[PDB]
Amino acid sequence: GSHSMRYFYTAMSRPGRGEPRFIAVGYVDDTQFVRFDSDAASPRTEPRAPWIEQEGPEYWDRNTQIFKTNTQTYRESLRNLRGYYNQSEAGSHIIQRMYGCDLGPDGRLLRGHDQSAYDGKDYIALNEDLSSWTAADTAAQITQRKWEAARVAEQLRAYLEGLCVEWLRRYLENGKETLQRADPPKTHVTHHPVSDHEATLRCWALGFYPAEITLTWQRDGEDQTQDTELVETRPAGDRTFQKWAAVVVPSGEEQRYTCHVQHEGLPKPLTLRWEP
Amino acid sequence: IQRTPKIQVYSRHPAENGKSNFLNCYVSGFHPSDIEVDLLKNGERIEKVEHSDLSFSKDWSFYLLYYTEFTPTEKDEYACRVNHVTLSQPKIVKWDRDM
Amino acid sequence: KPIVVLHGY
Repeated sequence: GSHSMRYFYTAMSRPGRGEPRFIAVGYVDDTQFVRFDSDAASPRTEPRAPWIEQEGPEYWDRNTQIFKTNTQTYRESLRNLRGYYNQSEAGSHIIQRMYGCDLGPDGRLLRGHDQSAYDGKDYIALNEDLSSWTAADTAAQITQRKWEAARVAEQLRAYLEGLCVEWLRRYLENGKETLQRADPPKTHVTHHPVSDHEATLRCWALGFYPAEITLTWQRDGEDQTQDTELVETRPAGDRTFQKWAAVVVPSGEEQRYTCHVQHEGLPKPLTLRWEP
Repeated sequence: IQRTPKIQVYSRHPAENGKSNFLNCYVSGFHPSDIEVDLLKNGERIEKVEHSDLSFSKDWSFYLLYYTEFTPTEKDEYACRVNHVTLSQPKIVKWDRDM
Repeated sequence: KPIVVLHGY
């Protein structure tokens, strides 16, 4: 879709080293905008993008109340989950939750999300209908019963269709100069001999936003997907992202190879070759 | 049940000797979230290294960016030292200008 | 803005 908002909650037990830590972060697309950490000297919701700073005292107080209350709720939930799996009080465990809304280019709700994991494994998820649950196992069935009694799915549907979208659209307007500006990649191809008969061609994309990008190598106009090494897209630290794709080619055959780049910020997709 | 970190070490801007820049170590794809990351200059831990707020990917694995301002030179070697529960001993990944 | 605190697990 065109735009999304997500909150990501992590709660981590640590027997013998205090009560479980709770962290929350909020993103619009690939831009983080708020954080909360229960381990902080003074735990409070803090801004992480300039466009959120304009929100009033009440916004920040409300966020901080919510996250302080979640810190306590999540400690109880970790105790409960330990019991659901007959686990000892000695091990460290993690609950993760992600939720939010996706908008299409017209700004309408494409779909809503609410997903949880326990120790990195899917545990319970709200189905795409925003009405029913998918529980991974007999432990998650207990959570499901609780959430049905508490009308959690109804509460989420109302948020995801309503406040989530409203606030997302507000943030997109307030941060429009960054959130709605796609920065195209700066691109180039480098060449590195590996032997007398082969060299690495590496196609670079730098300084792009958002992170979504396609980098492919073709030989004779044909995608070389199995032979291409593609590093994970990585943050530059200034909001932008970096990526490269590499192929090892026979020396003298370099011109049979083309790197193809697609990104939202480009007028048109690029076709690049090594230029000695 | 546990996932070992992927590690990339790189600069924010193209490296030019004598020009200030930022040194980055991106750790990703790990679980659980506890992780130790230091940036080294000639084998020695740099102070005032900062990091991003803990978040996670669609597959539930965690990611963090560690970073510090630096000025690359011809001679100075930079690296990133990572420790995680999945690792027997700390993993040290050297900065390579072309990676 | 986050949703209000929901029931525990």
